Amino acid sequence: PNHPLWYTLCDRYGLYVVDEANIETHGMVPMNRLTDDPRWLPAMSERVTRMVQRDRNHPSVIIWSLGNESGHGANHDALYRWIKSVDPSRPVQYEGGGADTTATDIICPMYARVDEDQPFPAVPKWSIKKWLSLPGETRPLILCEYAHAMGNSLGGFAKYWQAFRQYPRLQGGFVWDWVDQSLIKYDENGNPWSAYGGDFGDTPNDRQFCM
Amino acid sequence: VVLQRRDWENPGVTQLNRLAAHPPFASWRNSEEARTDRPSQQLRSLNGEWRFAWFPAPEAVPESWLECDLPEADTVVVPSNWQMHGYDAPIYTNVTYPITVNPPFVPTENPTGCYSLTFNVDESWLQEGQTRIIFDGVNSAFHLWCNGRWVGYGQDSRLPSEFDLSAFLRAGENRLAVMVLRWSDGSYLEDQDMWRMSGIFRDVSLLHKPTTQISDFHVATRFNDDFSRAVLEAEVQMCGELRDYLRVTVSLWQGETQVASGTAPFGGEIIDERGGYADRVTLRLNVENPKLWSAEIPNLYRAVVELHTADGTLIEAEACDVGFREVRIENGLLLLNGKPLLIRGVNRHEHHPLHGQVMDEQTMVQDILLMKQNNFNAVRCSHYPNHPLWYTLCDRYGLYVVDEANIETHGMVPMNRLTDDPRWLPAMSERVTRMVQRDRNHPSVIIWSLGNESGHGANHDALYRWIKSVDPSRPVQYEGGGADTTATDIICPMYARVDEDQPFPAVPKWSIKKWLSLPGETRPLILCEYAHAMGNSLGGFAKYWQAFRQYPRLQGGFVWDWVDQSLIKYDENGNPWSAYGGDFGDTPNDRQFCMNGLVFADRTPHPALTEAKHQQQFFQFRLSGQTIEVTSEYLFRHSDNELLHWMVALDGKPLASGEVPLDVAPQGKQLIELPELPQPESAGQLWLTVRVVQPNATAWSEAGHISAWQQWRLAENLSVTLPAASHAIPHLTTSEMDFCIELGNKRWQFNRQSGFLSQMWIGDKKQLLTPLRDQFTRAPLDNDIGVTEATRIDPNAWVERWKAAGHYQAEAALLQCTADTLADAVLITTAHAWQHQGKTLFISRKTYRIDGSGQMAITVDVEVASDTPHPARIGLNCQLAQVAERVNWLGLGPQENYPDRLTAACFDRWDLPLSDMYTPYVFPSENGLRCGTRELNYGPHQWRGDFQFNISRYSQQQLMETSHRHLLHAEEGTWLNIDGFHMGIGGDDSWSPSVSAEFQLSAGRYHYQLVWCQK
Amino acid sequence: VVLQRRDWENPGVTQLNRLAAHPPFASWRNSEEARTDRPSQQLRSLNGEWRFAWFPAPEAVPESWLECDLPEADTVVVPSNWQMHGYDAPIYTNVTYPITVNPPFVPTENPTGCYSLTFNVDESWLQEGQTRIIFDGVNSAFHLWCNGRWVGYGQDSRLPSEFDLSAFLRAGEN
Ligand SMILES: O=C1O[C@H](CO)[C@H](O)[C@H](O)[C@H]1O
Ligand SMILES: [Mg+2]
Ligand SMILES: [Mg+2]
Ligand SMILES: [Mg+2]
Ligand code: NA
Ligand code: NA
Ligand code: NA
Ligand code: NA
Ligand code: NA
Ligand code: NA
Repeated sequence: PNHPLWYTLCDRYGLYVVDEANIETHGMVPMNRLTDDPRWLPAMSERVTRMVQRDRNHPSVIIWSLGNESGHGANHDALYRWIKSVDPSRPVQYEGGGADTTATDIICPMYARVDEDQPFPAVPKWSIKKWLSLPGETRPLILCEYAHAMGNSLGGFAKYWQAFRQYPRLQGGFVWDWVDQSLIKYDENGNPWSAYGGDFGDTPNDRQFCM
Repeated sequence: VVLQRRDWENPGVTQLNRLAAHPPFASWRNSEEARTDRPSQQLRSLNGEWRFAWFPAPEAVPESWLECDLPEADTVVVPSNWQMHGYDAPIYTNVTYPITVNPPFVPTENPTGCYSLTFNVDESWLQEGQTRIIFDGVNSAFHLWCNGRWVGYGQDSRLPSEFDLSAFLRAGENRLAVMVLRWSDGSYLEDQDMWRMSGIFRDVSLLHKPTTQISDFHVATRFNDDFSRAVLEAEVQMCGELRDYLRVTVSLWQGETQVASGTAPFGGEIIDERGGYADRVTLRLNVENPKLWSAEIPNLYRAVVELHTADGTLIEAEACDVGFREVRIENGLLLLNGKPLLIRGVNRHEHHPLHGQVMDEQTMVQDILLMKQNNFNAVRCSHYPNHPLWYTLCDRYGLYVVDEANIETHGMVPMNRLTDDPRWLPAMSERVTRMVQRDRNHPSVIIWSLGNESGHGANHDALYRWIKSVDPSRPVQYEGGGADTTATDIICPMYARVDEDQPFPAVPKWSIKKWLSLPGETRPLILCEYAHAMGNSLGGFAKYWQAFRQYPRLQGGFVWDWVDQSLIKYDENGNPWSAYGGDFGDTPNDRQFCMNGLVFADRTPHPALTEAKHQQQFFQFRLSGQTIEVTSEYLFRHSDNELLHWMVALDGKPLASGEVPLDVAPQGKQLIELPELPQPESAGQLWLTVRVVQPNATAWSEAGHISAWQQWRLAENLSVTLPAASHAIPHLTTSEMDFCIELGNKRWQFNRQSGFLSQMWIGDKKQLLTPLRDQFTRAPLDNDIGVTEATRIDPNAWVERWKAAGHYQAEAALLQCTADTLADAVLITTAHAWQHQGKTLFISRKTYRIDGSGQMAITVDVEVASDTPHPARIGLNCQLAQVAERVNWLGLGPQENYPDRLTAACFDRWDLPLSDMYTPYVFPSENGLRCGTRELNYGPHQWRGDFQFNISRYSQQQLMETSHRHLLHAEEGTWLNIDGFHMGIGGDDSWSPSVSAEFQLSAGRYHYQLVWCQK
Repeated sequence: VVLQRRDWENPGVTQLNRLAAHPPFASWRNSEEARTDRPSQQLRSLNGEWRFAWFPAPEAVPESWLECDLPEADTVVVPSNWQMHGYDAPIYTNVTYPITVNPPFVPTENPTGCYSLTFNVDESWLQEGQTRIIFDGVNSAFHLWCNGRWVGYGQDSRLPSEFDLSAFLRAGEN
C-alpha cells in the first residue's frame, strides 16, 4: 500500500490503481513455504484486511492484489475469499503460483511473451495469446509485469500492443517499471553520482538490477 | 511478565511456544508395533494423581508455587473438571455469556486452577531426541512451567496443546506447573449451550520423537468411476537434517496381509519458481478392488509410515486406520462411494453425570453401541472437536462424523459481531485449521463444520475457502446466518419444520421441502439439528422421515440430542439425584434446558429413543393381500445377517407365526408370500406384526437383535352377539345428597351436589379416594412451557394460553343430575359447565348406565368453546384406592406413546409392573400415556372402549408442582387418567408452539364411551 | 518485558494495543470545512525535527532514553529513512533475504532507531475526547512509549499504526 496521498491524486488526476498488500516472500524455498502455512495466516491477513479497510473508498482503486511473489498457498485462497466477501465491487488478482490460480480473477502473468511459450515446470509462462484459450479458460489477461525496462530496453514493446489491440481478452499490462532505484552518492569533490547495489558496501547485493 | 501481559485478555495471543498441530502420533520404534496399534514405549500417560490448588484470580497465586508444592493443595485425579471436585460451581447458561460481554476482557475475579506434578524422566529420553508434553484438553487457557521455568501458553479448550520440554527437563525427578484460567478471550468463542466448566479435562501425555522425525502425514484415497480401483496418496513431512540416504516407506495392510507398499527419498515435485519441498515426499500406492468403508461395513486397512535409511534402519514409524471412501456432492446430492446418503444422525455432547466433560472409553463405547442399536449411522460433534479416541471408535464401529470447530459466539449482538471482525480472524482460524490438521486422516469424518451459532461473518467465508483448498475430499458446512449462506455446501438448518414455514426476518426457517426448490437453489439439505428431544418429546418425528424418504435431496439430519446434560448431586442422606441449571447456585441459568437427550445421563433410554429407532429403520415394508414386500435402504450391504419373523394375533391372542430369511440386495426388494391363515370364528381384529431379527452377534449388537418392525390390520370380525341376559336388576336408592345403586356386592354412589361418581364399593370396600371427574388439562411438558418464566411471561406458549384462559383454575358447575330406573338398568344423566370469569370453557354431558351384569357404561359428550385455546386432553380421572403390582392392557405399547409419537408402538396384549407406567423425566410432566387402548386391567377393575390412558402414583397436580423427579412422593392409591382424546406433544423445537394442527384438539365437539366392570 | 518477549521474532504478535484500521479521518467540527477538504484543527502534523540515536541492537538501548533525551542523539527531519542520513547502509538484494532465512528469528545484531519528540497539546484535548497518534509508515517494527510509559507495538511497514494516547498525555510538555 502506498502513502495515503497517492490515492487522492489518482482519484483527482484519473489513474486506475491496483492496490497491493505488503506481502512478498520471494526468498523462501519453495516460494509458498510461509503462505501455505496456517501459522502465518494471521500476519498475512492483517496486511490484506487493513489495506482494504483503509483504501476501500478510493474510486481510483479498481483491483485488489494479494501481494507479490509468495507462491500460491492456502492462505491466499482464504484471503482471496475474504476480499470477495467484504468488497464485491473490485476484482481480486494475484500472480503467484502460475498466474492463473484459484486466488485470481484475472490471468496476471509477469513477463509472459506475446508469441513464445516458456513452458517452465509447474509455473509455465504461456504465450499470452495461447493462455487465453487454454481448455476451460475464460478469464481476462492483464500482465502484472511486462516489458522489463532495464537500461537499453523495451525491444519488442510494439508486439505487445498489436496483440492487446487484436485480442479483446488481452486487456494490457503494467510495464516494469516507472523509475530507476538509483541512490545519490558523492565523490571526493562533493559531486553527486547515481549509485546501485553494492555501492554502500552492501553484500550480498544484486548490483544494477534495482534500475 | 505473565501477570503483566495478560495474554488471556488478548485475541491476538492464542498461544506462546506451542508446537504445530498434526495427526495422532506415537513414535513407534518397531514397525510391527505400529502395524498392530499396540502401545508405544515412546508415548507415556500422565493420567495420574496431580496436585491441585484453587485461587479466585491469577494475582492470588503465590510465586512459591512455581518452585515447590503448596501444602494447602490437594491430590486429585487428572483428567478432571474442578467443578466436579467441588472447588467452585458449574454454571448452566444457554445463550447469555457466563461473563459480562466486554471483549476481549474477562472478570478480574477469574477462578484459577493451579495444577502440578512430580514425575520421573529416564536418562535415555534426554540423551537423544525430543521430549514433548501433550495437553489434549485444557479449559479454557493455561500457562505451563517446567522445573520453575516458563514453557508456554495455550487457548482453545478442545484441541491438544503441545510443548517441547527437551531443554527444560533433567534426569531423575521433574516438576510441571500448570496455571489454568477459567475465563479468557477464548471464552468469547466458547458459548455453547452446555455446562460451563474448567480444568485439565482431557489426557496429558509425554511423547518422545527422534530429532529426524515424521512431523506430518496426510492420507488421500481416490477412485475410478466404479470404485474397482483406488490410488492411496500419502504426503509425508519430516523435520531434522535432510539427507540423501533418508527414505519413507508407506505400507498398506489388510489384517496380516500387506496389500501395497511404496518407498521414496525426500524431495517433492517442483511447485513454483523456487523449487519444491525438499522436506516432503508423496507416496502413491495402487489398490485393486479396495474394500470400501461406510457406516454399513466399516472396512479398514492399516497404513504404516516408516521413516528409515536406504539400507533399512528404522528411525521411527507412525500409523493410522485407513477407510477407502469418497465423499462428494454431485447434482445436488451428497454421495458416499457414489451412492446418496440418508443421514440417521444425532448430535452428541461430551457429557458424564459424575465426571462432567471428561470422556472415558467405556462411555464412548456405550454411546456408540446404543446409537447403532437404535439405527443411527451418523454423529455431529456438537460443538467442538472431540476426545481423539472418539474418531478411532467411529472409524472402527462405523459412524459418519461431522467434525466441528470449537467456535460458538451465540451471545453476541448481533450473532456475527466477532465473526465478521478481522481482528478475531486469527483466533477463529486456529480453531478451524488445527482441527483439520488433527483429524483429516479419520475415514469417519465425512464433513467439516465451521462451528455453531456465530452468525455469518467474513471470517467464515475465509475459513470455508481455506478448508476447500487444503482438503477437497470433504464437504464443508455451517448453519450460521440462515443455513444456506456462501459458507456452506449443504443447506443445514436447525429445527426447520417439514411443511410449515417460519419466515423470521433475515434468517427464515423455510419448510424443508420448500427450501430445496427456492429459485436458484441446488444443494442437498441435511438438518444439523432437528426433533428437539427435551423431556416428553419427538412428536412429529415420523413426518420428517416420510419427507426424507420421499425427497432425494432431503438427506436426513441430526437429532438434538443424544444425552441429557444432567449432573449428579447428593441429598442429606447421601442419596444421588439428577440436577440441572440453577442447582449449584449458578445464576443466571437456563434451568432444565440442558436436558434434551434421547437417553438419560446414565444412558437409560427415554421413550422417544424407540420412536427414533423405528423411523430410522433400514428395511421398509408393504403389504398386499398375502404378500409382504421388503425393501432394503442399505446402500452397500446385502442382508446377510437378517431374518423376518411374522406373527398374526387376534386381539393379542397368537394364531400363527413363522420366519423367512431376508435375501435383499442393497436398495433391492424381496417378496414374501404368507401361508393361508385359518379364519377365526371368534370376533375381533387380526393384527400382523413383522420384525427383522439379526441371528448373529455383531461388533455392535447381540444375537437376536431386532432392527426393524411393522404392523398391519388384517381381517376384522365385528361382534354381533348379544351378551347373556342377566337375571338381576340394580336397585336405586335416593337421598338429598346421593343417588346410590346396588347390585350384589357392588355399590355405586353419585353425589347429587357435585354430579360425579364419588364412590364405588366391592363387598363394602371403597374403590375411590377421589371422585371420577372430567379433566381437560395436563401437567405441562417442556414443549408446552417453552421459554416462559414468572419473571418474563411468553404469552404464546401453550401453558400460558391454558393458564390465561383459566383451564387450570376452572371449576365444574353442575347443570343437571338425574336418575331413572329402567327395565334392567339404572341410568344416571349429568351435565356440567366449566367456567372462568363468566366464560364457559367446556360442557360435559354424560350418561352412566349400570345394568344387571354389573357393567357400568359411561357415555361422554364434550363441547369446547371455539375461542378458548385447544385443551391438552379430554378425559376423566380419579384416584383409585387400590395399589396393584401389574398393569395389563390391550393397546399400543409396551412403552409410552402419544398421538404424534406412537408409530414405534405396537398393538398387542401388554403386561408391565406399575413402575414402568411412569416415565422418570428429570423435570416432571404428563408422562406414561399409552394410546389406542381397547382394554385396561388394574387389580379387580377393567375398562373397555377406545381410549388413551396413563396410570401412576403421582397426580397431575403433583407433577405440575414438582420441579425435580427426586422430590416426587407416591400418593395414596393410584391416579388413573383415561382420555377420549389427548393433544400432541410436539417437539419440532421446545421454545415455540410445535404441535401440528392435526394433533390439536380443535373439533369443538367430542364423544367417547367407556365400560367399567369387575375383571 | 519488552526485551523479554521479543515481539519482533513472533509472527503471532503483529501489534499490541493498536487501534482498528479505517479510511482517512480528519475529525472536522465544521461541515463546510469537511466539504471543501480544508485543514482540520483536530488533525495535527508531527512532521517536524525529532531526536534520533542509532543502536546496533535493542539490547544496547539505555533505559534512561525512555525518561529523557540522550545528549549523544542528533536532531533529524522526520519522516526519514535513517540510511539516508548515513547511520547505516541501505542494502540492495533482489530475491535472497537480507537476513539468514530462519523464521521467525532475525539477527541479534539488529539496527535500532531510537526516535523521540518533545511536544505539547491543546488544553481542550486533555479535558474531553480521544487523542490518538498515527504513524503512517514505520519500517519494519516498533515499540511506542509516551511520557516514560509503554503504549504499544506495531508491524507492517506500509500501513498506518494508530494508538490511543488519551490516558498517557498531560498538561505542558510530553
Ligand atoms: O440451536 C440450538 O438448539 C439447542 C437447544 O437445546 C442447543 O442449544 C444447540 O447447541 C443449539 O445449536
Ligand atoms: Mg489471548
Ligand atoms: Mg447456542
Ligand atoms: Mg512479531
Ligand atoms: Na484487448
Ligand atoms: Na529489479
Ligand atoms: Na432423501
Ligand atoms: Na439445550
Ligand atoms: Na440373512
Ligand atoms: Na413440573
